[PDB]
Amino acid sequence: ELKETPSQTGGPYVHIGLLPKQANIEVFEHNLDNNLVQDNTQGQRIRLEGQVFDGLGLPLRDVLIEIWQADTNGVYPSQADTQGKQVDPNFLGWGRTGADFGTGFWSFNTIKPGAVPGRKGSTQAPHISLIIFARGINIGLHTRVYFDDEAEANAKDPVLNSIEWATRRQTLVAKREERDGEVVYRFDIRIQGENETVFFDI
Amino acid sequence: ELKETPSQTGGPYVHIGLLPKQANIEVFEHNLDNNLVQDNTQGQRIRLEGQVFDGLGLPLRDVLIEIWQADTNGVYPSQADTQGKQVDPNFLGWGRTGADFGTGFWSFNTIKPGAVPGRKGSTQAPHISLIIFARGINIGLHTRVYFDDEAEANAKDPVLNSIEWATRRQTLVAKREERDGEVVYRFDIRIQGENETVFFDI
Amino acid sequence: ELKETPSQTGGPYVHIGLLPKQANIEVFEHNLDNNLVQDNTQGQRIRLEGQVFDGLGLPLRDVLIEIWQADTNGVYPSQADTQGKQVDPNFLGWGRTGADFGTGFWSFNTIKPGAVPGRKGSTQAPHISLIIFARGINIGLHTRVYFDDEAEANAKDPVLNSIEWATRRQTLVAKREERDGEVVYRFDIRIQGENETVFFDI
Amino acid sequence: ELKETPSQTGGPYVHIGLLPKQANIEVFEHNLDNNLVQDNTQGQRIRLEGQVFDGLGLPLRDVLIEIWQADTNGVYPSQADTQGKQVDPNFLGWGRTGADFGTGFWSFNTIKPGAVPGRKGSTQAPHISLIIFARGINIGLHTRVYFDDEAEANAKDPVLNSIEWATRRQTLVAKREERDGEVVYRFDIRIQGENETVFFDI
Amino acid sequence: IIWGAYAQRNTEDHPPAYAPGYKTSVLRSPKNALISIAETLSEVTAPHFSADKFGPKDNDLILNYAKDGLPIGERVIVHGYVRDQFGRPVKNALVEVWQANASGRYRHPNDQYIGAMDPNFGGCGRMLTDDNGYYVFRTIKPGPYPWRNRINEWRPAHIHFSLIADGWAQRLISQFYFEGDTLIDSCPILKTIPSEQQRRALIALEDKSNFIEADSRCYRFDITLRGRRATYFENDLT
Amino acid sequence: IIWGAYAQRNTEDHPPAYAPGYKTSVLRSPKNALISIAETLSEVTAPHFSADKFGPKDNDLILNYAKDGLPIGERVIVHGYVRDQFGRPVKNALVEVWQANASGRYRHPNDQYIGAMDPNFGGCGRMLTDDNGYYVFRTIKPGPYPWRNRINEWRPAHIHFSLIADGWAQRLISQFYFEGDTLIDSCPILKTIPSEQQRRALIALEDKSNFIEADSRCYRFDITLRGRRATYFENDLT
Amino acid sequence: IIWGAYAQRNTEDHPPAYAPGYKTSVLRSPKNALISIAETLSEVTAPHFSADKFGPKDNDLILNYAKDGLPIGERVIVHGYVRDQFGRPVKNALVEVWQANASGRYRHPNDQYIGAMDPNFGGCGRMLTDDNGYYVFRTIKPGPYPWRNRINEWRPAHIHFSLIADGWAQRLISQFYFEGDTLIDSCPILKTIPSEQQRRALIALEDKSNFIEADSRCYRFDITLRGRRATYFENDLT
Amino acid sequence: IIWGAYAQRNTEDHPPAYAPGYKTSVLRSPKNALISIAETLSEVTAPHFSADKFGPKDNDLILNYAKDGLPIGERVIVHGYVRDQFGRPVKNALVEVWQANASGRYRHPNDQYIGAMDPNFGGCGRMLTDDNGYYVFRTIKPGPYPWRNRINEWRPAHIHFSLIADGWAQRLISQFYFEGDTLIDSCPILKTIPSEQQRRALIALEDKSNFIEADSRCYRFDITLRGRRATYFENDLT
Amino acid sequence: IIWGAYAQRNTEDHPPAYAPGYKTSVLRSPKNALISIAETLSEVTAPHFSADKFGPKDNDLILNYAKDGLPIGERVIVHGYVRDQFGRPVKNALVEVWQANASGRYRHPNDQYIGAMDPNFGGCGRMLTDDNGYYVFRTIKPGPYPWRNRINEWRPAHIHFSLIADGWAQRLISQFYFEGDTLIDSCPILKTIPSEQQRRALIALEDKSNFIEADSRCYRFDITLRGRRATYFENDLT
Ligand SMILES: [C-]#N
Ligand SMILES: [C-]#N
Ligand SMILES: [C-]#N
Ligand SMILES: [C-]#N
Ligand SMILES: [C-]#N
Ligand SMILES: [C-]#N
Ligand SMILES: [C-]#N
Ligand SMILES: [C-]#N
Ligand SMILES: [C-]#N
Ligand SMILES: [C-]#N
Ligand SMILES: [C-]#N
Ligand SMILES: [C-]#N
Ligand SMILES: [C-]#N
Ligand SMILES: [Fe+3]
Ligand SMILES: [Fe+3]
Ligand SMILES: [Fe+3]
Ligand SMILES: [Fe+3]
Repeated sequence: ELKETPSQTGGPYVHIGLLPKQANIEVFEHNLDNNLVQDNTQGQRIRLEGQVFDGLGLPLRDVLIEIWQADTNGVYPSQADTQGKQVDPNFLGWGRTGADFGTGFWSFNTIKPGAVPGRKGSTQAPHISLIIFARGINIGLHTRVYFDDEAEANAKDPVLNSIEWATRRQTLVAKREERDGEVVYRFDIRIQGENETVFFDI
Repeated sequence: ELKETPSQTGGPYVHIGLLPKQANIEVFEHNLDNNLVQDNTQGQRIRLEGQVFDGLGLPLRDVLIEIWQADTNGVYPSQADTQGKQVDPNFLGWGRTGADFGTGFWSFNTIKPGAVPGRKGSTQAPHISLIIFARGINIGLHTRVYFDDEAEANAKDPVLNSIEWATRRQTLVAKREERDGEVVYRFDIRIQGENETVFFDI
Repeated sequence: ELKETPSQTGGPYVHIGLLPKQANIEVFEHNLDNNLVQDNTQGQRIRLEGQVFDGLGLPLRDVLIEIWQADTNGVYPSQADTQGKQVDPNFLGWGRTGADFGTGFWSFNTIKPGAVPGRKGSTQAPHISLIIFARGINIGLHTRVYFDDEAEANAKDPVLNSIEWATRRQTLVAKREERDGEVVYRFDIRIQGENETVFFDI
Repeated sequence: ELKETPSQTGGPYVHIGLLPKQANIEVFEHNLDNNLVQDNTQGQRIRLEGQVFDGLGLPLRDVLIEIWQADTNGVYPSQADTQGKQVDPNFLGWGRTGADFGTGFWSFNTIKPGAVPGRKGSTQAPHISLIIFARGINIGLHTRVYFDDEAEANAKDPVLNSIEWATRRQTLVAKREERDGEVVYRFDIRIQGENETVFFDI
Repeated sequence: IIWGAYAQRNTEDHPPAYAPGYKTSVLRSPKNALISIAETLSEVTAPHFSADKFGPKDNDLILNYAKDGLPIGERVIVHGYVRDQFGRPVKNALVEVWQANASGRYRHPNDQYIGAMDPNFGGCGRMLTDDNGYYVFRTIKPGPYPWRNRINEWRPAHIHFSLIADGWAQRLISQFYFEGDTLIDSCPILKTIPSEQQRRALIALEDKSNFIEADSRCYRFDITLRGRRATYFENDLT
Repeated sequence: IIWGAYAQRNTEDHPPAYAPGYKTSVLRSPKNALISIAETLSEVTAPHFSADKFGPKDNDLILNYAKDGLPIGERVIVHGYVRDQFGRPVKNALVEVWQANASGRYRHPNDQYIGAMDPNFGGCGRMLTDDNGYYVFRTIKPGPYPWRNRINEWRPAHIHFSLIADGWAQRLISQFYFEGDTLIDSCPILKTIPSEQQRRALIALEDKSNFIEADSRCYRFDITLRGRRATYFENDLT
Repeated sequence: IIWGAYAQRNTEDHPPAYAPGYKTSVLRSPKNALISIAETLSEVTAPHFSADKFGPKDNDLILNYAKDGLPIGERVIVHGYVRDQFGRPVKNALVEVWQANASGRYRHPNDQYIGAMDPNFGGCGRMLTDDNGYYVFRTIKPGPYPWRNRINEWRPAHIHFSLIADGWAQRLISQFYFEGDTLIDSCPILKTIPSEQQRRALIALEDKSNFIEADSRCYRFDITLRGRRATYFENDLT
Repeated sequence: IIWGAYAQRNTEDHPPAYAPGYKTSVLRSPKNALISIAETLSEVTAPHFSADKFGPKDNDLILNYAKDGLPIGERVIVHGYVRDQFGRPVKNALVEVWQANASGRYRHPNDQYIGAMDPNFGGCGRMLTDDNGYYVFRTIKPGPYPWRNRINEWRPAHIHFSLIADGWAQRLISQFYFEGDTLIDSCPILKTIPSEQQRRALIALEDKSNFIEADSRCYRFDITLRGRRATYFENDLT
Repeated sequence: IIWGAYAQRNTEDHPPAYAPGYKTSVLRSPKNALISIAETLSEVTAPHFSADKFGPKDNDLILNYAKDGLPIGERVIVHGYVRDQFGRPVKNALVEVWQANASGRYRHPNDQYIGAMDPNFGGCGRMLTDDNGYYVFRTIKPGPYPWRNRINEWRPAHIHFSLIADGWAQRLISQFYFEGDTLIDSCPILKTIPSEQQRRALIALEDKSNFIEADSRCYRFDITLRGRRATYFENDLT
């Protein structure tokens, strides 16, 4: 048996390779981005935004974020999904974005995911898997984003209930807002200190 | 090539060897102290005072402090100074003092230093290099003292701007005061915790 | 990665295994020989003959020779040929022969090969790849046979021009002759000494 | 005691570093060359020319040559010269040149050197020390150039007489010629084969 | 074959989150331990990227950004295999790479190193592994990068890489170095990795037999990802 | 897969052309160095031999020449695999072998050794490797051969072999010996090979589990040929 | 010679700031990493101390405090050289030393150890290195000091020393011990130093040939400070 | 001091003239042995080059040819000492160096390697050693050079150097390589040198303490030339 | 610098006075132990010999006694350095040497060995060390000397030497031998020396690089004398 290749930080210039556009590099015709909603994508459009703060309470202006989620019916656009259901044919389920060099804000245009089956016939509350990479971070940090308007589902969520420190569970719940006619979930990540965001080893 | 002799704490009784007087030991005729201002020393006299706090917010009553600074025209009384200018002949530019065993306050009677040339034709804001030794401190801690009445110079200072966490820069700025007709700069050092003072590896 | 099996001389009795007939051994029904021209083989018939001389100028009477060449249109009867052209279906392109035990002369009955594509869109002059094995020779020696009636093509040949010692290039050109109505190219090989034949590491 | 740094070939592109001009590289204001005769240089001007041939009898078109000689009175422009005599103040005594990329000819414009003292009160015949570097040559080859119009001096020369194979001595004697009113000594060097030039280990 | 969950990540084969020797990690590392969870469909699934979206020069860093001419530097080919810890090949995995140029200069706005920019070099490429888990790209060997950890810190020459494969749990980003580089033994980032055998797992090996004469050198570099266990009894994943 | 050229032959893994210890090589070795060339279609192609031309006993040296009875000597089977340096099997390669008889006598007009001729033994065979690069023939173990290099020179027992495969560049002729033969350590021909590991690459190993009871012994011998590199960028072969 | 900046301090050759084994360091160590800066005139300069200010007995701890008689204890001379990392001698550097007496008692108000005070011993001295970087002082060998880290902690015999030389960046304070002292292997303070070779760099060696008969023993102890690099191209220090 | 002759060159510490592994040496090597001679004034003397002739950027390969900008590549400083075999420094010796650029491309008409030319890099420099035999120049680290010995031959990265010192007998031209370069172990030219210790005498060592932060790396490389013996009895040189 | 006394002679680095293996020492060795004393001016002072008194051939044993021709034997040069135990050179020290001739015959009335006398060889020389403590003389290599300790005793080839330097306490007389001489391992006189390292301190080393072609060989031999300690406190010498 072989050992997993060891992780290393994404580095300060991580944008060159994963978000060329943000680094003013036009080399690829098709660029991967933070927009998971296509023309015929099903579900309610939502905007996921926030910031990432270090131990001093300062936003990281060089962090890279990616998300992985199921479609509106809780089916993953992945061959590994064994639900036997047909997935939204116009949904990649993944996206990537970088914090703004000036303000530090990041965001994704996506769809609110449907409930996904849990282990042993349970049901997971709607959630988006999120990972962050950046200078100073030796291994990508895994976390989940739940929605505050799904209070009843969250209370019965297996993963949230596997966190024995009930106080920390709230750090995984994004807050709903409505700029105009658009739904926006605010999710700030705190890597260190008080209200430190929960990170998982998946 | 040889390796630098490894550092060790100054120890709890560091006064015996570096400030005999404070330990009631009269062995030297000429004792080194915290008074850098001589009769014919040029520049505006100033008093630098403060305290050193540990991680609990308690002052160290056994800490030893030394400072190194340029004269009023920004020239160092050192053969290593390559400015080609003549230095104040009545200025050592260095001093040593210990915190008070009871209160914890320390102080120096010196002169406000003039601006010193930076690297690549830049200009450093007026500053005093300071180092602290004490029980519990394995290697002398280096820091700098800037003055709050030099706001414009500080904003353009190379070293201060090399600190990416803008919030920490203020920890290096002493506050001006005026007991009677004397100018006093208050500079407290916090080794650990919130508002932790910035320390350099020079 | 593995290393190539090391070479060894073909030995003095190399005929037993590669030319049984010449050693008076009838064991195989179908014997490989020096006649590459079949009934329906296309191209002008030619006879290639010569001798192999050692360092003393004496012919080797125990040498074994093999040739590899393209058909009349410069296509190799090999699956490795990527020209996309159809090859002469009645041409093996290979042959084997031994020097005569008494005189030392060797010969092949074949066809004059057509030009073969070179590297980077170039064109190689018509040639026959030849290799010799024998007692005293630790590794088969590779060489090429060009024709003197192809002066213009030879001058532009990539391989011939890759020999910086212009004087040695002539050692690879066979001389045309005509016994009666047959074309014969005389090609003598000199392993050592003056006019030493050029040998390649292919 | 330390060992001499091991030698390595000068390489095929040796001109870049030792004769930039010949490689079309203008980087130095003052370039070292093959002209040892200055305006006020004493002695009879002479031209030294020739070619360098490899084992095939072909001229090396990438060889580099340097010479070292005494002035017209047999004194070396070197602090190591212990003759106690004053040397020609307008003579470097050294020069460098490269064979022509096309023809292979090399040449120097210099002065015919005067006799130099030998070991144990002897007298050396007039000579020029010469060394050659080039691709394929692992260590610079040392040789000497004597003049055929100095037959009487050459016969008594210590170095020439230290060559027990009398036949090889002639390989070190250049032949005098006269284009118009100029004296030219032809000196061809044969690295390998018949009439192979004598090389010294100095 | 009915697949279960990915084998547990071995935390001892990876650098810790907090590594004082690597300064910027002091404020960007959680003080709380990671919460380990049992996997669900979310962790065992991942996106699929169609080959149709990839340009013909996406894996050729020597030419995908060349404008007036070729990039200045050492032409090198890098190839290898991507397998899971159980030796199974990882098919159609997205491999993205990026690096500095021959001067050790990154084509990034925040890079002010005096090393010279190369107008003909971009520094990024990508590709999908084939059915055997094989991958291959071409580039210019990057020069070491001077940075500010301790004032005179230098990263050995390195190429950044990222993989998105079959399971989200396999998501990995790392860096590989070149055999022989002396800076490897003094780099604080490479030293965050606990064991010596793991550090060597990040070194690309010179592959001399695969050099292309008068053209390019070649380095071999294999990648190992986490693997799934098969299930033969209860299947609680769902 | 688009193939490029065969990897460069490693001259250090082969005997030099000039080897004074092997006398006859003194006059049959070029004084000039070999001129290395970049490969073309001529070097990467080779002939194909159809199996239809091979007789049923071509790989059976015990019976392909037997007239009145069986050859006298040690019945042995020799088998193994032919691969290229990259481990790929070499399919349908022509393998020809020849040897002396049990007395160390070759059935060749120029052989006058007093060792006795065997009227039922020829000494030559041939065969094509299968799809796995496997080959197998049967023969009589050859006896050592006394020869005139130094007056009392003796070749250890050996079987000559030749291969013609996919590329002309792979053309190879050599000899293999039998494990344990003491003459191996004193043979001038085997000593022309520079390294000890390469010399051992010519020794057939006893394969006891594949002996056929009350019949024949068996030796295992694998052969490695030069291999082609695959091309993923410019293809200048043409 | 135009001097540049001092070579970077090698943090791995020094104890870390946070060392739990040394209790008082837990609250007196920054949680933030040190910010490394490029040197300026401030860091490369330092004060000069004239020899005129030094008394004749400043480097003689046996007599500079003697009142009614001589101190009780082992008469020992300590000498050595102060060099920079590049082997250059450090001239006219201020070397200050202090220590406990033969009982292991410090003449300090905060010391209540039952070890007996010596009315004829002060415990402090100072001196300037000569042009060869040589220094020499005389003292009484200090006795081990019992202290409260863990309840039964004992510092091996030691002498504290401090140096102010040519550059502020060289400012250093440390301690040296005596060869053979068994307490050396169990001291938490000495163990804050990462490597064994560096720990031994703090041990004064017995120098038997320099003992003064019927008078004093002698220990040799050399000190290495950071050194400046010379500049041959751009000089950005200013 | 009255000087005699230079010590005899030790032929075993140098490559032989004839080295078949290095092809071009086969026709450019004398078949006759070198004739050793006793030295005279001709062999113990050499020319003197005044510093007045050297431009200010002659030892700076990064800037002496820069036109529109800086050369692309790894900024490195190389320095060291030139001594004679007896350890005496070699003063005012002419040191000339040349090399290929970061692509492994030489600015020479006969170089057609596809490696890219750098319009801002020339590849040659020179300098005189000081009174301590010290030398220092700046350049771009050269890339390996593919060449035709065997078809896929590659020179490790290297810088050519030449010295003209006090005696003609010391005339020397060689090449030095960089620590860690893997091509060093397979180069036919470096292998012409008989001993391993001598091969390592041509490797420039990484000198980390002399790196210039955010600017250049540094390599240390010392050179040893033949030395003269002093005479105390008969002086037959003249 | 104010000098004190010479360091104590280390009796363990010298042969004892009583050594039964060396017969004549049995009656010429004190039975009482030596009385050690503290040095005074008498022990730290010594005479000075002006160079004006030395003839030009005093250090040339090959010519200082030659009458009709040259001595018969091996022409050898011997040179080296005289230092004190602290490495300081010993300047203007008087070095006197004497020896037997090439036959192993001493030009002394009490020598009746059948070895042949050389009318052109005297066997004695002298010289003063220069400012670097360097010395050099020329001679004929002495042949071994048969003597009567045990009946068949043989002294290895040896040269006797004596030194008078700066202090009377340094007065020393000894013998040195030549590297490789087999008699060295069986000589009773050399065995009176306790340690092997000290025995080797008496062996002159072949110095091949300093051989003078077609003339003389050369041996290197350094001598170490006792050294003075410097005083920094009380100076009781007076
Ligand atoms: C690198 N970032
Ligand atoms: C870069 N890391
Ligand atoms: C100790 N203080
Ligand atoms: C004490 N320290
Ligand atoms: C065997 N021939
Ligand atoms: C047989 N050879
Ligand atoms: C390189 N020549
Ligand atoms: C390049 N030699
Ligand atoms: C990257 N540094
Ligand atoms: C076969 N001999
Ligand atoms: C100190 N203790
Ligand atoms: C250079 N080759
Ligand atoms: C002497 N004997
Ligand atoms: Fe990076
Ligand atoms: Fe203490
Ligand atoms: Fe045979
Ligand atoms: Fe080169």
